[PDB]
Amino acid sequence: MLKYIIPTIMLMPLTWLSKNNMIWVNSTAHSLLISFTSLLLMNQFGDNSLNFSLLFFSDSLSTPLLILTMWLLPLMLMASQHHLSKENLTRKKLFITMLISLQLFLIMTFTAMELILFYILFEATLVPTLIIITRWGNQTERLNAGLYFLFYTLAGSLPLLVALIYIQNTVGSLNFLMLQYWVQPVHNSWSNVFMWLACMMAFMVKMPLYGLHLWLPKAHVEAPIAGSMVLAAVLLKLGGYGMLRITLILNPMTDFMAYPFIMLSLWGMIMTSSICLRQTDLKSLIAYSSVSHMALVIVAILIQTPWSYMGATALMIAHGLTSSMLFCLANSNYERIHSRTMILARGLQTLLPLMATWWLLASLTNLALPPTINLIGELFVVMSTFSWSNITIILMGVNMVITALYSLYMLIMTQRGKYTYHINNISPSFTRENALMSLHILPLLLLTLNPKIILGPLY
Amino acid sequence: ATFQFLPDEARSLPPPKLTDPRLAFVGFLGYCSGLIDNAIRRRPVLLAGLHRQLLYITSFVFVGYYLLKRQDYMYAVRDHDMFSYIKSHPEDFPEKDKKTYGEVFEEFHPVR
Amino acid sequence: DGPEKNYERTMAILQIEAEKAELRLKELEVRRLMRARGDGPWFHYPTIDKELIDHSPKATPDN
Amino acid sequence: PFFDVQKRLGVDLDRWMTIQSAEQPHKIPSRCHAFEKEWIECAHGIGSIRAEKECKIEFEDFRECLLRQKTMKRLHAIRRQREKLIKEGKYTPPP
Amino acid sequence: AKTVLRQYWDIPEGTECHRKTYATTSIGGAAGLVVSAYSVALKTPTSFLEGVARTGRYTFTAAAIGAIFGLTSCISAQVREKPDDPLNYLIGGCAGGLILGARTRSYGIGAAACAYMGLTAALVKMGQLEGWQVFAEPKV
Amino acid sequence: MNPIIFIIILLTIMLGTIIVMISSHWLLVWIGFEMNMLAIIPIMMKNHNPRATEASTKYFLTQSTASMLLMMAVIINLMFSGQWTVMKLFNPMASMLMTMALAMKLGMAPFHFWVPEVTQGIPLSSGLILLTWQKLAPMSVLYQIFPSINLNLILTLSVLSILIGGWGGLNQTQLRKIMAYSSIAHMGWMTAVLPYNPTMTLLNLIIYIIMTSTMFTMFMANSTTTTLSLSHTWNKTPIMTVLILATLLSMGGLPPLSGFMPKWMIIQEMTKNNSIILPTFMAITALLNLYFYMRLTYSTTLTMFPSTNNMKMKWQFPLMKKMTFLPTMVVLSTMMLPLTPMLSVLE
Amino acid sequence: MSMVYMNIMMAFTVSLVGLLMYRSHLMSSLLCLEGMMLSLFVMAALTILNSHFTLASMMPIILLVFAACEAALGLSLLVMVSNTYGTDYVQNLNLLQC
Amino acid sequence: LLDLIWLEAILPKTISLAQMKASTLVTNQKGLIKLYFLSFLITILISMILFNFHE
Ligand SMILES: CCCCCCCCCCCCO[C@@H]1O[C@H](CO)[C@@H](O[C@H]2O[C@H](CO)[C@@H](O)[C@H](O)[C@H]2O)[C@H](O)[C@H]1O
Ligand SMILES: CCCCCCCCCCCCO[C@@H]1O[C@H](CO)[C@@H](O[C@H]2O[C@H](CO)[C@@H](O)[C@H](O)[C@H]2O)[C@H](O)[C@H]1O
Ligand SMILES: CCCCCCCCCCCCO[C@@H]1O[C@H](CO)[C@@H](O[C@H]2O[C@H](CO)[C@@H](O)[C@H](O)[C@H]2O)[C@H](O)[C@H]1O
Ligand SMILES: CCCCCCCCCCCCO[C@@H]1O[C@H](CO)[C@@H](O[C@H]2O[C@H](CO)[C@@H](O)[C@H](O)[C@H]2O)[C@H](O)[C@H]1O
Ligand SMILES: CCCCCCCCCCCCO[C@@H]1O[C@H](CO)[C@@H](O[C@H]2O[C@H](CO)[C@@H](O)[C@H](O)[C@H]2O)[C@H](O)[C@H]1O
Ligand SMILES: CCCCCCCCCCCCO[C@@H]1O[C@H](CO)[C@@H](O[C@H]2O[C@H](CO)[C@@H](O)[C@H](O)[C@H]2O)[C@H](O)[C@H]1O
Ligand SMILES: N=C(N)NC(=N)NCCc1ccc(I)c(Cl)c1
Repeated sequence: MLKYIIPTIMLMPLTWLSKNNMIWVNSTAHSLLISFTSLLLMNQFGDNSLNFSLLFFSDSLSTPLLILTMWLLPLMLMASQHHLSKENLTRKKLFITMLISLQLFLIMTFTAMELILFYILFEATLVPTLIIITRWGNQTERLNAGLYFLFYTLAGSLPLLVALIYIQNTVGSLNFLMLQYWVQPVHNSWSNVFMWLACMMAFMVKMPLYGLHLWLPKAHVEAPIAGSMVLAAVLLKLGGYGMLRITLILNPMTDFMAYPFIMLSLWGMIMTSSICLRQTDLKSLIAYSSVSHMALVIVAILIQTPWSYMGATALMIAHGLTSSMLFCLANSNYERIHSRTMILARGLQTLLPLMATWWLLASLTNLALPPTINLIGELFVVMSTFSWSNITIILMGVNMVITALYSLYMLIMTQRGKYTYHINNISPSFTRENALMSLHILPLLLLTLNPKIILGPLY
Repeated sequence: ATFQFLPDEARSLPPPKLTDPRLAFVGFLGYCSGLIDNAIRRRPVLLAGLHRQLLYITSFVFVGYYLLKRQDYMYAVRDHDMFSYIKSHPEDFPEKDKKTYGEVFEEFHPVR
Repeated sequence: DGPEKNYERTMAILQIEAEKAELRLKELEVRRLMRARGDGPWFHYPTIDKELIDHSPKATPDN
Repeated sequence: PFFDVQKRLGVDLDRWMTIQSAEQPHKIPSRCHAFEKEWIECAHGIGSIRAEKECKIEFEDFRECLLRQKTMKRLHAIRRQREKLIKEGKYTPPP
Repeated sequence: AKTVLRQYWDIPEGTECHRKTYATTSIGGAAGLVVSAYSVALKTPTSFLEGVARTGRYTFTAAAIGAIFGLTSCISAQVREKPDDPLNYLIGGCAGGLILGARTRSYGIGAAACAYMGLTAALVKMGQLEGWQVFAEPKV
Repeated sequence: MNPIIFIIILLTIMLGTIIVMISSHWLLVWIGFEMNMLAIIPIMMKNHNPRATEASTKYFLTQSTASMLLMMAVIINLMFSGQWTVMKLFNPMASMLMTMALAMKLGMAPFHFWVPEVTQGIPLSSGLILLTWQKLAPMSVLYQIFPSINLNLILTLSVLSILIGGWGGLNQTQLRKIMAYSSIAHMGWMTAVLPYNPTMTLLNLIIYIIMTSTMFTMFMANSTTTTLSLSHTWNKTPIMTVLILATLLSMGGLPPLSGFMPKWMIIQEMTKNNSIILPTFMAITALLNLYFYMRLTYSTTLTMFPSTNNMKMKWQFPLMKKMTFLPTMVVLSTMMLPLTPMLSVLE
Repeated sequence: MSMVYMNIMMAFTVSLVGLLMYRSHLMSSLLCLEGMMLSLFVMAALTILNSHFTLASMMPIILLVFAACEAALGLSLLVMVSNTYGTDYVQNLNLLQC
Repeated sequence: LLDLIWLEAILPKTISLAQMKASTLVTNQKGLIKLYFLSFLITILISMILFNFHE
């Protein structure tokens, strides 16, 4: 992984030693080059994972998550450089440094062999993310959003640290390859119930699980666009990636410990989908849409079937591009009208025709139109939960109806109807904004031609 | 020994390489200290006082090398003590009789 | 990398990690015995040094 | 000592007064010299965890010399019995 | 505290209710006395009688919680015929929370106390069942 | 104070500590504490004002009481073992008295009330000594007598300190009181692990001292003693605001910063001993510290508080305070986690 | 233990309680601190003399000397407190409340 | 009802309230030498009578 870690680190001197007016050009060009080389991780084998060294490994789960992570950095830079234009030079370079450092922590997090190394980088991501929200958010509520984000995470993560250290004492290793062979079954006792909770709750909060999700709508409504993109696209998936790995050592106790969380997720996805129908803030609507989508991922991980694990992987990747695209779409309106209220600016299709097309394509992926990888992921989870229990189809089917209604309600409210008369500063879509939207949707749809690369190890 | 940083018996161990990655990191920390020294005193961060920046790296590396020597020696002593104790008390560390998975019974827990 | 390189590189990684895991379990067992019995180098708490004792004849005989 | 500078330099800053069986002016012995010597030699070098068990006999004797709790208790027992007999006329002390 | 805790944990659960309720009342009362002592020491009462009143109010409140937890948790185990059940302690802990919602008269405090004293009581029973150590003896 | 006298008084503070650390005789340990307390008082008094006089008096009463209790423990130990060697004590009542005395000297809860008040009433440089160098001698005695300390007593002191330190810091706007309550909380971690692995006590002490020295030095650099005064740093020395942010996050125990290492290692040692509830309770309670550290980052670095007009006059002058070792300490305070295995040098 | 030790330890306890239970005068509390020293001196001297620990015979002197130096520092703080407020009342030393 | 009220109330809002109240109890001290040293007496007494730390 040194061929990715080191060039990522080099982006920092690159940004700091650039000419004043070339910080965005240089950082964007070379982060795109790093993303190109990330495709070399597709050397996956049917039986063995790609095991580089004693520290780092990559398998079919972490590979698509790595490529998404390295793809997002250039997109984030493009998305940020307009609202940061008036910032002074040193504070721009600091902002870019936080983005680079987040990428560095993330690629190491998704490839760490040892669970305690994973924990430390898993936790290091809080610092740049918190700094980005509270320093470069626009509103007073960003300070409170930072605190909710910080302490929800640490409330669950500190128990995880104790559980992991306890496991290493008992088993002798936290190396994931070792744990695949030395894993022992988990017996019923109150000790193991709390071991199970300590091992899972930190990941549930990050997904987020319904009931522990209140931090998320705060964090998005307050974060700057780049903070929203990485928060939605990648940082939520730390929780999903965490469970997909740690559930290896929690069987067979997951048979019954999953029940409370499957119920919260199955009911939660309907509650949070219904909430989207009455949201007045466009960014808050997109944030609540993430909670509903990640509820499926939690259910998929908890029922532990080959089909559910494949659907969970595809869903995490697909939601990453869709949700980040939706935040970018909402931000482009915000840069003109400087408000997140959905009903403020309407009929925008009349004024911005091509942008309305990006809105349509993002909506259709959000509601999982076949054969998008959004639909592939959701369908695989639906297929596997039906085998878990036939009645889940009622809840899963109802959530599909609600998802269409709010996905198209958002499209109809902002794009259709009559334009607002007094909003006369809707300038034409910039080339930068159009390129930003295409760099989301084009790879998303191209993946429909070869879905296997985003289906994970169980493929 | 007694109140000795590196006892004479530590000289039987291979010294840390001068290209040790941990020693490189220690040198890097010294370089970062040199830059912060420039920054807090509002000097040109990268260019000011290269003589001062050189000594920051050298001082960190010099101390870091001896700290790394003591670190490796202590871990060598931990292993030495452990193995000698395992030998002294063979009754407490018997060789476990190993069975193959064909003989060992493991309950099966279906996921259905 | 061909599969053979990755496959045998994996075995080298597993050998090191399994060897470390065994030593971690052994160390915890050795520490438990040393602390309980006090017969090892670790948990060796000081006692008065017997070279401090004066053995020369004293002012009176009964000592 | 936390930092055993004294032993590193071979210089005696305060060890000379730590125990009563050490060298004293004009070879004046402490009252419990032999008991402290025995306990110190029993426990030397084996560590305090082992010594607390293996040298309990020497330490109990040394403690008895130090505070004489068992001796005073025995004397109290014999005296109390003597008062009873004096209070009952069954004992007349000799001259 | 050792001996009182030894009387309580010697009686089998779900039986000898009056002895369990006495043990918790003494435990609760002692906690109330300790709180009163520090309260009176650090926040000087305006008078001798105010300080005595505060000591009684706190001590009685703490003894009230201790009594209700012991009785309710022992009554539940007896009635349900489940001695080694953390649920009985969860029930008794919430009862104590209600009392603390009554002495302070605050439905909010009572609801919060019942959840947190209820959860804490259940964890204590689990710890006794499984040998959880709070102040673990050094071993390695 | 005459500069030569200041140096000699400072050297005597250090000598008193060193005597405690090299002594093998309880009497010499007691002398080291007495010498150290004699020399510290003048530096608390050096700015001549009623607050400094009150702080020195409260300090004198606390420390002199603790030293009498220590002497009592030594003498009981003498009667029940007939020797003075610095090591395990041979009487449980002597052990309790010495443990309580060292707790009073360290300002551990419930003997903590003097720390916030004394620290508030003395200059920053004097508070730096009080909260760093002055912890060395009492900790070095606990390091040696721990085989005989009562486990329930020491862990009760640790738990109370973490709770009182965390709660007490939530209500503070004075920087000197924040550091004081932070010190009380950190002493709790040091002593909680002492019964299990004293090496982790040393590791937490060393990292605590480095981080605490960094904060005090940065406060001295700008002559800031209140939260609002610190909130003007962004408009005078922006680099300082960033260094404070990193140090505060490190003091909050956030990975991948240095201050995570002591909490990480202490949790490991406790779990190896099947202590699970206490480490978890400790780690969650330490989030109270993280909260009032974060509050300071908000008003110092992550937002820009209002300024004054006279601040412009300060733009025309450079920092002239020594800030000795600040560049080195800030790097250690934040960037040491990759070198964690180096702790074995403390064995 | 011996009968004398009962009262010497009682004297130390009495002075410790006196020290921890303040009234108004700081001087009254400083006297209790010296009381604890005097009881420590007697207890140490008795133990050392009875056991014939010859080299330890100097220890009570060192205790006396160092504790008198401590008391001199304590008195100097008392007069500075008295110069500020006109009395040595502890209730005046409450500025650091806030 | 759920997201803006009860899910807030039952965790972050109640936890924050308890910490704030505890902080005021700890820090609302009179700054009096007499009161602090009196609490020392109670601590030492309780340490022996109630918890037997002296054994
Ligand atoms: C013995 C160990 C010493 C190790 C030292 C290794 C590095 C030494 C670097 C010395 C050169 C520093 O260069 C000095 O700082 C910057 C970066 O180049 C230059 O100016 C800078 O302006 C802007 C950024 O602000 C950029 O276009 C670019 O970074 C550079 O041109 C200064 O005009 C130059 O004087
Ligand atoms: C969002 C919140 C999620 C909350 C999830 C709650 C899950 C609850 C899981 C209950 C199962 C716990 O584990 C269960 O505990 C009981 C004790 O009561 C243990 O019981 C054990 O001790 C009892 C003694 O009373 C013995 O009779 C029994 O033989 C033994 O198994 C069982 O070994 C174990 O099966
Ligand atoms: C800040 C100031 C710091 C100043 C530090 C000065 C350190 C001075 C160390 C003095 C002790 C020197 O070393 C010690 O001295 C005394 C006398 O010389 C010697 O002692 C000698 O006199 C008496 C006579 O019975 C006994 O101690 C011993 O029999 C004899 O050797 C010690 O055997 C020696 O180990
Ligand atoms: C929000 C949560 C806050 C933190 C909650 C922490 C809960 C921690 C669990 C409580 C500690 C366990 O509780 C303790 O366990 C041990 C088990 O060896 C019990 O041990 C008991 O076993 C035997 C028989 O069973 C008894 O006769 C004896 O009295 C006692 O030794 C203790 O009686 C009990 O007090
Ligand atoms: C489920 C596991 C995780 C649970 C984590 C719970 C711990 C607390 C997390 C949030 C802490 C944030 O810290 C603090 O919280 C409270 C509300 O909670 C915020 O306060 C907010 O609610 C209060 C009361 O409604 C208002 O008075 C205040 O105006 C408002 O800002 C503070 O502005 C914030 O500084
Ligand atoms: C799962 C365990 C997690 C443990 C995490 C611990 C987190 C502790 C966070 C800090 C607690 C104190 O944080 C503090 O909370 C209170 C109320 O909640 C806030 O106080 C605010 O809301 C309250 C409630 O209406 C008002 O009375 C107050 O006037 C207002 O300022 C403070 O502005 C905030 O600073
Ligand atoms: N007291 C403890 N619980 N821990 C402890 N110090 N164990 C002694 C074991 C040990 C561990 C690391 C090294 I390096 C060395 Cl040489 C020895």
